[PDB]
Amino acid sequence: DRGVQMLLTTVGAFAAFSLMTIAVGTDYWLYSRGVCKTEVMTHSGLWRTCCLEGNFKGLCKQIDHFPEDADYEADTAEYFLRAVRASSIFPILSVILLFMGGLCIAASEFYKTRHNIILSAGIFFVSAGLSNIIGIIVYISANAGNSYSYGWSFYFGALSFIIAEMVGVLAVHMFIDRHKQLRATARATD
Amino acid sequence: DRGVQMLLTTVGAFAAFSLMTIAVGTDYWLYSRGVCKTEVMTHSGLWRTCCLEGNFKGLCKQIDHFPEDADYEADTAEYFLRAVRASSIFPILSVILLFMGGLCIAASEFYKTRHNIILSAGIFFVSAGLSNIIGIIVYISANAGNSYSYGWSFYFGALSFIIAEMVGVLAVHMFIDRHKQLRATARA
Amino acid sequence: DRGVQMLLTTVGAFAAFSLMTIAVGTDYWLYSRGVCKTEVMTHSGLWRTCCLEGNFKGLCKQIDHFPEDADYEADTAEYFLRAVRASSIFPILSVILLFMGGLCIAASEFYKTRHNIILSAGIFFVSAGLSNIIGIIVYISANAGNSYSYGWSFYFGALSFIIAEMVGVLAVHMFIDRHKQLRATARATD
Amino acid sequence: DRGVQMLLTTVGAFAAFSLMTIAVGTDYWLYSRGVCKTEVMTHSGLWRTCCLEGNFKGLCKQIDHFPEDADYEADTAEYFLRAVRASSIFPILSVILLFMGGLCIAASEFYKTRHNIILSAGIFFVSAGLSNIIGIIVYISANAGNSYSYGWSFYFGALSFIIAEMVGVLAVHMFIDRHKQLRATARA
Amino acid sequence: KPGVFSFLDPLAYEIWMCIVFAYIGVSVVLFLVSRFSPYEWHTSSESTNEFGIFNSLWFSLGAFMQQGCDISPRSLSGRIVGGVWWFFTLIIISSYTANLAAFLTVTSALSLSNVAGVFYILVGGLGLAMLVALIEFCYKSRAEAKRMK
Amino acid sequence: PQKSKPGVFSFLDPLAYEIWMCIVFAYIGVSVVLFLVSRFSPYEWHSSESTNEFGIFNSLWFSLGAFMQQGCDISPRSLSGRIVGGVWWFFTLIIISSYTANLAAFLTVERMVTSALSLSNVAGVFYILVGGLGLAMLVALIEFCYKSRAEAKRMK
Amino acid sequence: PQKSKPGVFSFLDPLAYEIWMCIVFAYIGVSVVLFLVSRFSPYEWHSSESTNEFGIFNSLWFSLGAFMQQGCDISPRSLSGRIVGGVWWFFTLIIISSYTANLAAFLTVERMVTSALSLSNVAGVFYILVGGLGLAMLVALIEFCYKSRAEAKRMK
Amino acid sequence: KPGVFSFLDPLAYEIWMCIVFAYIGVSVVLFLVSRFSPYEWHTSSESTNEFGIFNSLWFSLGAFMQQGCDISPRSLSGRIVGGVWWFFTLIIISSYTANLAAFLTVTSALSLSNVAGVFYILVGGLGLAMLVALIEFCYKSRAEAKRMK
Ligand SMILES: [Ca+2]
Ligand SMILES: [Ca+2]
Repeated sequence: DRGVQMLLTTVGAFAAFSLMTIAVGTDYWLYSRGVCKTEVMTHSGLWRTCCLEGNFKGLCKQIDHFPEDADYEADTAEYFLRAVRASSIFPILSVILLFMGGLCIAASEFYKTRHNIILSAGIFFVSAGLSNIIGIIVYISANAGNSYSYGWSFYFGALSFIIAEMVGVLAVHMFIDRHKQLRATARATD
Repeated sequence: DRGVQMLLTTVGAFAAFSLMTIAVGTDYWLYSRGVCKTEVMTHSGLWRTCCLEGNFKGLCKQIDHFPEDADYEADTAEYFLRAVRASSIFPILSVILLFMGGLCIAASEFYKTRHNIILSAGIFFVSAGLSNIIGIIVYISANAGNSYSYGWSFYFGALSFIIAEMVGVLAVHMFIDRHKQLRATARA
Repeated sequence: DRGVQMLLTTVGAFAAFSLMTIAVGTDYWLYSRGVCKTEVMTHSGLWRTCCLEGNFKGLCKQIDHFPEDADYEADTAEYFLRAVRASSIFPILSVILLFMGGLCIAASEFYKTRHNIILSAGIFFVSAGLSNIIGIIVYISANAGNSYSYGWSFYFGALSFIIAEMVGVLAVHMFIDRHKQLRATARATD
Repeated sequence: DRGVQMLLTTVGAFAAFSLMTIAVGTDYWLYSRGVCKTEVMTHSGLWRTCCLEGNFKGLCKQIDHFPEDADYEADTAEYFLRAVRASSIFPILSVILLFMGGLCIAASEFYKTRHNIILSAGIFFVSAGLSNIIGIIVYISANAGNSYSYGWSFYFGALSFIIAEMVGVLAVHMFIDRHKQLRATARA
Repeated sequence: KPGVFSFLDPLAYEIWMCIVFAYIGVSVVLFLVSRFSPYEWHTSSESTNEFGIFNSLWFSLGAFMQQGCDISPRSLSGRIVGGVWWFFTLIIISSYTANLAAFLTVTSALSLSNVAGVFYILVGGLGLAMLVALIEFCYKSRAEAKRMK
Repeated sequence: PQKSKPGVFSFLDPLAYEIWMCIVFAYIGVSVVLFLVSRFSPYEWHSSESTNEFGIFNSLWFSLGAFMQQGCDISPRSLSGRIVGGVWWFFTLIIISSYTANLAAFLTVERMVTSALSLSNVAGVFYILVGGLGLAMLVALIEFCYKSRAEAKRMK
Repeated sequence: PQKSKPGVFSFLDPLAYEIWMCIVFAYIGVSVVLFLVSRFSPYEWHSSESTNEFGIFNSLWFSLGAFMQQGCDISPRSLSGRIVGGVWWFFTLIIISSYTANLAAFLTVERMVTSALSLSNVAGVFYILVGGLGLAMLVALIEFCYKSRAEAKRMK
Repeated sequence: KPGVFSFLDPLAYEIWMCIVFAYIGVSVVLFLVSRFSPYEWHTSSESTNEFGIFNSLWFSLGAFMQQGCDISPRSLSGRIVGGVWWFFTLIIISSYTANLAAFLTVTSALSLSNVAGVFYILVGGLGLAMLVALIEFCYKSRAEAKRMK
């Protein structure tokens, strides 16, 4: 059953990486009233917001992550949240961790002798999911500062998190099975 | 004893089926204010409503499950609940499941070599109890949708639910003991 | 240690019976404002209330357990509570149960062969305490229908309940020890 | 190791004692509005209050633990709390218990055959921590009896409490291991 | 005018009746899914789990009362039943506590008259338990006496 | 217009939808991390059995029991497992305290588009409970059918 | 006159004194009845050990844990013991729900004779906790001293 | 303007600090009264109970969080500590819940911005636990490699 488990792990890792990359790249994260000129229904992602329908359909504008004026530096937590949202460091970190987990899976399939690599892969996947969670929260918090709705990029990210957790569990199970085989062989040889 | 357990299961199944049939057929579910022609004390059931006092005693009416309301802004959940209450599909399903459980009991009496019939009867009785619970909840929710009381048909239904759960427990125990006896015979 | 346990049980049973009898008999249950004629400070028991100080000091009047007028019957629970309080059936039942427990203890010390009697005694004591509890609640409920305080008869009853529970536990322990000895003797003889 | 445990216990006991003594002696417990002569920012401790800014910097006052209030309707509980806070008996008791625990540690170092001294030191350290907790609660409750902050003397006391609890845990473990060794030697 | 049983006021009577019915149904279904299958019995036969009808009723009562549990279901279906019962219990108990807090503030200390009914119920339950224990004891004593004959 | 009674799923009203989604994600992550820190180390194993009972299914069950304020027969024993358990317990305390503070008010809110709780206000939880009972019965029956078929195939 | 802050024992304010006394009496009675129905029968015994672990001390501990909504490692297994446990659980649920509904309001009431809770409002519970810790330490030390003296007397 | 950690608003900061101090003290005293006496050790020596310092801390944390307990104290002094800690926990948690309910109604659904801090704390705790497990694993691996040399 090792081959089936490894195929499932590889397919899930690739799917989660592709979903997270598409979610970061695309701009259909949120549907809300706004303006794309520097009010009309618009779709906004992590980097740009574009007007759909209207006289300015298809025009995209970079999102200003530091709204308001007078530069009220009364709270540092708000500035930290704005900087974290503007950088989008957590979704990108999740993408990087998914890529590293896939690379570790490939390296394990290549060497076929170092078990710890498998474990590392699993950690990455789990870590990626955790990062994903933080990003989601940050994004929603950034929307705190009219009915709105979430596009398919948000749910692509959520599905990426779920698949990353599943792949991490599968990788940990594979690691445990490899150590089971090692213990059985050691018992047989001793 | 196997014979005593069989007798108790059959008697309980018959009692629950009869109680459910009487409760569904009868129209003494609720006592409340209402009219019986075309605001006085009135007993109503699942289908009919009849005033028990006044100048129009006896002659009485079918329940208007879909009254001539404003008909505007009626949620789909409200219509679903109203249709479910009007059909009374859950009390009737409970009656049908109790009848099927009794039929399974009779078949197992005629087919003592087969043990899955006891399990089927137990599943039928438990499902009938669950359906009765759902029907009671639906009926009360539809009624609430100001002084009232519950008649003896509602309590007949509640007693039928309790007896059905008891008979399901007995049938499952019977299945367990039969399989235990089979295992003991094979092992020895 | 059997003799010490039996002496403790007998002394506790007698003390609880005496305390409950005194609490029922005496009329220093509650201190409150009122009148002892058919407002001054008065002390009332289960049966009679007497005025202390004032021009009518030492005059006692039977407590009227059915106050108000018009004989309203909208509630039967209130009439039940008033009848139970007027009868004082629960404190008297507790006294009777304590007497029965003491009698059972004496009978056990007499026969010295029938163990079940001991058990019965314990039950009585426990039962007595339960009855005591009910009586207390009823009494306080009867005071629902100006600062007030409870006299030493109320606390005599409370102490009687506590001692009754202790004596019941001791009697059950003695019963268990007697069956332990019986089992040990049966094992030795078999 | 026994020697490493000895060194850690002694160092922690000395650190906790020094932190408690410094906290009790110093007067940087609280920063709040107040006067320093006979309403400005002011740092106050257990005994003295001194304003850290203004025209009267440096020169400062003893805390009026029993202020000239109306003196009417003074509850006995309030007076008890005020007297306990004024004496600061619990921080001083914590200091004394820490010193006694250190003395017990030294005596056990000089009396290695006796094992109850380790237990005595552990009990002293745990009691000192409990006394420090009580003193902190008393101090805060008396203070509350509107903008303020806590200085480094309060945090010195809190750190002393934590270190004292840790050293008590270490001493109890030491006692347990010594008795384990005695049992192992006797058994073998 | 609140009565002796005024603590039941926050929930309607139909809610209490349906709570009892749901408790009975949940206990029955838990016992059924835990004990019916012969593949959880291994060689007087012994079950892998200990979820009989009485144990199932005890587990459901403990779960609803927010009290500790002696046993926990281990199978998939038993755990489904346990989780859905936990969800139901959380919702219902939270709603009851919120409505009771709303009721009690329509800062006066609660009186014994408002909670006398729960004391009556407790004492009646203690008496019933003592009676049941004594009945079982004297029945077993009679059986032993008949056996010794 | 006419007053709008709360929906069948009004028990989710006290928390926003984003909070519910984040709770689901946090539950999944906590269960996965608990299982990973409990079972990954080969030095926690002994043909060989783990010291702890915290598999993925058991981790999910423990997390669900902790969030439901119920508890189970197992509890983490390692340092990292206990860290996960304690942080999950703190999260559960905060979230459940926030959710259950005013549940009845959300259950009986009237909108245009004190009193006892009625059965209509809590019909959804009863429907979900009965559906869960039916689903569990179906799952048990399916497993029984599968095992019986496998045993019959083995026999012949 | 000046406002009167709640006393050091203001945590007992939500319930009347008679309720507290009746709670103590009910706790004692429940523990005694549980022990009696759990241990009186000679057919529940096996040199001989009882089937259950419900002695008088264990019964009191179980009742206290049930009332505190904490629980212990034991639970009644007999029918009568479980009846006692269930009725005590119902009593605990009702009484605790009544008591904890408005605890903060009773803790911060001002009398003549929203805001965060202050440490002054909850100083009494801290004092009682520290006193209980000291009492437990003293009891353990007394038991240790007694056992050491007995062992020394046995040795010589 | 509530912040990310607005869930700590119902209790003052001094209350939280004293709660932490009381938790530490209760755990230490429970361990002391459970393990100090040599008469609870019977013949690597094994204790009658399992209340070490780590187990005591776990028990106190579980008791305060209203969660299930793996172990319960059995001695007189340990049970005194446990009972007084249970009383403290009941009072403090009930007061926090009552004050939080008062705070939240100064019927609007709670927003994610009001409870983002608890999510941050949870994720940080998960990361810390994973780091601790990995550190212990690689330490044990290095020790085994050195042993095999
Ligand atoms: Ca619990
Ligand atoms: Ca509440």
